[PDB]
Amino acid sequence: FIGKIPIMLRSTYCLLNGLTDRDLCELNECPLDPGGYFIINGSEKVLIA
Amino acid sequence: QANQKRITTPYMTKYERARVLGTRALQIAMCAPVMVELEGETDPLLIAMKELKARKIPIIIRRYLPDGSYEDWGVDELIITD
Amino acid sequence: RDGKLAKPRQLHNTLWGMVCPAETPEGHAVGLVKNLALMAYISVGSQPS
Amino acid sequence: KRHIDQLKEREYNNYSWQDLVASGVVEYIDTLEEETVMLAMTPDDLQEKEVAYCSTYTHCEIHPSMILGVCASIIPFPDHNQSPRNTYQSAMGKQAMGVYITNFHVRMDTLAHVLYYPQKPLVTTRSMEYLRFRELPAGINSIVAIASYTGYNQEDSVIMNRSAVDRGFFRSVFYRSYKEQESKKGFDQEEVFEKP
Amino acid sequence: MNAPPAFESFLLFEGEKKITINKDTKVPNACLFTINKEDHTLGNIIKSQLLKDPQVLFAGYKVPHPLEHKIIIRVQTTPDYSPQEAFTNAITDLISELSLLEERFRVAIKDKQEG
Amino acid sequence: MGKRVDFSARTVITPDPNLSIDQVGVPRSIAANMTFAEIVTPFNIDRLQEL
Amino acid sequence: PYANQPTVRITELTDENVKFIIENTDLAVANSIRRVFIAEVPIIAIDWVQIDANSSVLHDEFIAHRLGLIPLTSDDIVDKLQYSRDCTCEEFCPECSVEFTLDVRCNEDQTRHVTSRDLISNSPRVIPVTSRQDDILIVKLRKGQELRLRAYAKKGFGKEHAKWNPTAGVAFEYDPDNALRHTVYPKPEEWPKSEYSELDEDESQAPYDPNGKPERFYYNVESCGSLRPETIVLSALSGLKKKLSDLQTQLSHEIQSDV
Amino acid sequence: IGDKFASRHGQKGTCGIQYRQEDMPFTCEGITPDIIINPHAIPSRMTIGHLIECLQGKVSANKGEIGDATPFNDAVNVQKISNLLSDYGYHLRGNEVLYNGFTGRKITSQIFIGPTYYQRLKHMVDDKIHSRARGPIQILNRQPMEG
Amino acid sequence: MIIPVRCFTCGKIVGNKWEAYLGLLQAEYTEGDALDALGLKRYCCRRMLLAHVDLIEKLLNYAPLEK
Amino acid sequence: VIFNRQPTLHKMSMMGHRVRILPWSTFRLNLSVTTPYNADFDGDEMNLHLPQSLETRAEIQELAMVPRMIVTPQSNRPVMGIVQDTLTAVRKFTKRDVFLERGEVMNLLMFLSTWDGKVPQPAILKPRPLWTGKQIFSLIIPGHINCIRTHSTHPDDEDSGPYKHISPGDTKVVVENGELIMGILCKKSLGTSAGSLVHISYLEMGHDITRLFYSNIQTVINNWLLIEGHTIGIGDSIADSKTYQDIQNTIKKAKQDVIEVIEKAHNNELEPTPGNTLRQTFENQVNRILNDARDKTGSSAQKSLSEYNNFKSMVVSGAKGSKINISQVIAVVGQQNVEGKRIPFGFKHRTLPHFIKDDYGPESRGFVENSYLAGLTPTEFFFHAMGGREGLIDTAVKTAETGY
Amino acid sequence: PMIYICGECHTENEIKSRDPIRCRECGYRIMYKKRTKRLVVFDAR
RNA sequence: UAUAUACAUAAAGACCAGGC
Ligand SMILES: [Mg+2]
Ligand SMILES: [Zn+2]
Ligand SMILES: [Zn+2]
Repeated sequence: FIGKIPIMLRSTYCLLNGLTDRDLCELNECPLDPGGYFIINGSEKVLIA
Repeated sequence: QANQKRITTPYMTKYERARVLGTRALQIAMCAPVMVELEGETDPLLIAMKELKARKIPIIIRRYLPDGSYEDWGVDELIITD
Repeated sequence: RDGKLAKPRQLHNTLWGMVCPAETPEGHAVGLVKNLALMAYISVGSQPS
Repeated sequence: KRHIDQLKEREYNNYSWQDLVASGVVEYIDTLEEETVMLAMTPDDLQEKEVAYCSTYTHCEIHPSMILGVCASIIPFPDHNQSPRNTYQSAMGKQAMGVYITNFHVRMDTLAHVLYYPQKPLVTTRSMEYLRFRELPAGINSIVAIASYTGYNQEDSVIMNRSAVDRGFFRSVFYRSYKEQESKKGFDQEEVFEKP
Repeated sequence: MNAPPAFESFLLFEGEKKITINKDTKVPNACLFTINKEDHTLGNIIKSQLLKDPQVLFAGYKVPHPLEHKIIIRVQTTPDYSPQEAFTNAITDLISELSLLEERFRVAIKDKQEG
Repeated sequence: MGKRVDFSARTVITPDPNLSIDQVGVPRSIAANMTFAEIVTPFNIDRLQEL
Repeated sequence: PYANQPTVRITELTDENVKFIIENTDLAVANSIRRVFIAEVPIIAIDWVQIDANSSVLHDEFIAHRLGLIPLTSDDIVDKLQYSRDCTCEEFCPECSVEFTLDVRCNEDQTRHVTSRDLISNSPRVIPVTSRQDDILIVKLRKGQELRLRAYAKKGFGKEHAKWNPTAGVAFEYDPDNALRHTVYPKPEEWPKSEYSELDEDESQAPYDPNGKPERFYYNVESCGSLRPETIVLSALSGLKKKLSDLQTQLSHEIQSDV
Repeated sequence: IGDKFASRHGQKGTCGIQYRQEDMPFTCEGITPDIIINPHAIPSRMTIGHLIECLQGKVSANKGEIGDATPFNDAVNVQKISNLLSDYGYHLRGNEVLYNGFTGRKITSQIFIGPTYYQRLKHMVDDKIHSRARGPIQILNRQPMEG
Repeated sequence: MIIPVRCFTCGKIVGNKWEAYLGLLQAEYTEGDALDALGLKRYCCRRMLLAHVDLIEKLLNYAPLEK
Repeated sequence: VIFNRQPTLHKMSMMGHRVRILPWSTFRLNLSVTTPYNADFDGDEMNLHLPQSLETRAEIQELAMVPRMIVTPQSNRPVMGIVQDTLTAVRKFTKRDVFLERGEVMNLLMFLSTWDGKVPQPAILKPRPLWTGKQIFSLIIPGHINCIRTHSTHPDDEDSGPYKHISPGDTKVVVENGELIMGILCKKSLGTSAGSLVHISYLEMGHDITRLFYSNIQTVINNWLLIEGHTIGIGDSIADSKTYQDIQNTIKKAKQDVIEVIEKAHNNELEPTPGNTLRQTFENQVNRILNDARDKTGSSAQKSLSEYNNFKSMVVSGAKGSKINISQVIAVVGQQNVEGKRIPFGFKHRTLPHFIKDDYGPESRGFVENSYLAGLTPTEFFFHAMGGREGLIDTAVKTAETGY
Repeated sequence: PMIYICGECHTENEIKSRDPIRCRECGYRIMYKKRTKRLVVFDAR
């Protein structure tokens, strides 16, 4: 085990990938939420191209 | 300098009339005798402005010429612009 | 952001369709920050094997 | 036409964009390959105009209004405005109070504005459907006179109706969030939450 | 945080007189009325009733500022007719108009229902 | 050469045409903080003992 | 030098609506009437709200907002109630206010709509208006959510807060075909004609009338459902004449005091 | 009256004042503008799509359809809009006859009214207001604090 | 969030016409015919029901703090 | 108080004021005062510095008061003048047409603070008494102040021939003995310029009598404008169906004269102007044609505007807008420039993927032949965006140089 | 002493100062503060 | 009965975003 990599939300490796609308609500996520950002120390970070 | 040969404008520059009505109103605002009859005036700036038009203000202005000398003009001798 | 050179800021004909002409910040950042057009898709890359 | 009939029914056909790209109908073209291409704005330019500008058009664009970003796609009639005025709206479209995310009751964020009564516009770009701006609209329609009335609206100011503002018009909520963290720092030094 | 109370428009607190009458030194027989906590509803009725009075040379109102609620009504009448008399006859003439209108509106209602 | 100062206030501006040229609207909460030291005399001591 | 004598003709009278036509009046008197139809006609509307338990997705003062705007049946007892400020008693009595109660809990799996029909009043006279046509919707509830609150409704009028306006839009029009030239059309032929126009389709405007002054002031007064539209009007006249009878009083006390 | 509103066309401005529904100029039908903006905003700024939105959206309040603003059509003209607006009984250019709110009298010039889409901005007056008298003081300079 | 009581401009009540307006759309009325059956003549009211966006149905998907 | 707005460019951006305390949250200031501070009301802010002693408070009062600073030492013109609706209303208030009845005079006179108590005798005594705007405005003008300016539309042929002093169009302004005899007021008389009716007041009367001069124009002509009102509407941005044909036949004629100049250069028949590269003489001849196009269609659009047009109302009185904004709304937006040159080639030898290589025609190089009203076509929208970016950039760059 | 609401199973548990935060019958670490008893009184304005 | 509870602390810096 070398380390831990921050995971972009709704990528193929998030827990929210492939979930439907009903399941995203039980997990208290917005279905309209585009995704593509990171959670570092609770803040939501956006890598800028 | 002598009272003769004074070379300066007889008029009161708007800088002198700004510091005369300020310095006079600060005196009036501390128990200072008032030269002019005041009628319904509780405000010092209005009193000091009134003393000026009547030429009652007791101040002499010392004007430094640029070469180091000076002249002493009393506020009556000067001519009020406004 | 400091530089007063206006060549990097100006809108360039090659930005047709891949970058939004109107959307851009103002102040010192004028034209240095650029939004993307709707259809534009950045390419993820591959191997030329 | 047979391609469009299949996309029209796209639901439950398992037939979508990738099956459109795989038929050679659409093509991705980056910039420096746009130097070797002839584009037609619309299929109109392809028909014979009797005076041939170009007979060679090698690609047609899907729609001309997709050249605009996400914040400049909300402007109605953007081609009718002086050009800095679509740039300013791009700056003021990001500052608008509206419902930002639908789960906001769960989220704890410093500085969350929200607005009681959003409304989807009455004059709406046809690409707002793909910005999901009917779901999370930020704004309200309003009846707008353009008149010099009492002089209070001069310069860039606006006069408002106070009977409207009493009914919930542009009446919003401002959430502010605080956090404090108990900790153990010194050997004997502890912090505790307690009523002093 | 500085928003004034809603009731502050029509309510008088301690010490404010409703009406304040001050003579006008520019002109003979000119008077200037000051009405606290009123607006264009009340001021416009009176002005327009004063201009029917042929012994009234001048009448007009203004709201000095919209955020403070008071009316200022100048009236100038002809000699030997007092501007306070002009302003009272105005108010009693509206009351004698509006009492005639409320009675004529009640008759048209009963006529209107089943008739 | 320049420095932060006391007795200053900053807020938005909006038109009031009902004012003169040289007047300005100052809200009551911005006018409640900012104070002006006033020297007591026999003239104003009636007014200031009330303030 | 005296008041003119106006006349009234009621054209349409329904439960939502009154059209009357006032003639032989000033422009300023006819206005100040409709300008009282909004402000100064008193009405009953919720003001003091107390929220015991709110589990709804809508925060407290967002529901306390919607409750205020609900119209209440003011038909009669508005005359009887006293303004809460003039009322002598501590807090609220039966004389200055009405008590409402809403206790609503969603047990079922289905989404429950709390409707104004759930406001329960201590007095039979004043209820929500729809209860006198679907019911106003205060809020929706998922299973497990509970909203219970207590609210005292007061007497007030439309200057205070817009929730005391007895009326929906009050129309006003005079001189429909333009004789007086108070409004000057650049091209007279492009404008539609008023419902009240006396003109044939051929000619655009009436010819200029130099001597005339505005009369025949056409109203349409549409109630919100609190007060039947016939008695929005009777309460405006009786409420303007009471402000003019407050002047003649306090003016007379000053002329007698000053002199 | 300090807060900051802006349309979609780049017209931003504060609130000047708030008149009650009484004091607002009303149409023949009793419609009073929620918001009145100064006409001088338009000529030098040249946002005309602000004038067509008030126009396009007055046909789309009447017809019940949500209008189509998409930038490049040739299927929507100011002239094809106006012909739809003349059918609902309005002047086709959107001008409408108003009565003064205070005095009741008509306003000579015809006024241009329509429904338009405004945004309220993160910038409010309550958060921009500041006043300073003899408060905290910096440690090093013994001068007033920043912010 | 939820349909306003009291249309902003005029002050008529559109609060109670929403659940009656969704019924007419599912009966294949056009928004012009729907809003005329509901009896909304002025375009100040017709823009309340027509431009409304109902988020109270989205917000009821999340589960409350208390069971 | 002393009252500030950053950056302070000249000394009119700090002027002493006189507090009046009003509710809500915002400082409030007269609109004439928005000229010196260069502040429009959209989210602006302004500092307030309350002087703390009678001795420094008597400096502000006799030095920096706004009525003292009316006239600037820089250009020896007034700083503050009538601005926005009032300068549009003055003109509409001052035409010969304006006749105020007895009821509407009583209100206006009520807002004159200097009014001496005497209702002037109507200009038209019978059949019905009617005052004139020039007759009421002559009560505003203080003292006995005297001016001759000329209105903006004043034709040049007028001063020479007959009807010098009758002035058919009422352009020439005369003020004799503090009474406005003839002419329409505008930016050139009430505005800020040397010799304006405002500048003669401060010089001849004084700073005190000219303070009541601004406050009377604004209050009596803002409370008059509630009767006329003002607007901009789509009916005012639109021309005749006959004018739309004259605006096209000039464009087709222009774009046809550019094809001949282009065809002459392909065959080499184009001879270079001395001192000019053949590329420099070609880029000039195409700019000489296209400018005449947009200069002709502009003046063909300004002939079509009716007297009731509101654009013409805001332009003629100089209140806001210029004659070149009317052209672009109604007629043609015209050539779009980048760095003073016609749109360059970003691709290889063509401007956008749609155009053919080596197209110098008017459409390919950025000439926009559509007006904001008819709407810009897709590419004209992009080139119009390229010409506007050059405006945003300059405004961001120049300010930091002009401040250093 | 202090009643908190679990953010997962929504069961009020009574937990007191100087205790780790875990709800019984879940194990979920996020607790909420319930709601105050004292009188709140709003204007319908 | 008298007398008393009087104010200080939240550092600073860095980058980032926006306002005029
Ligand atoms: Mg600004
Ligand atoms: Zn409505
Ligand atoms: Zn648990």
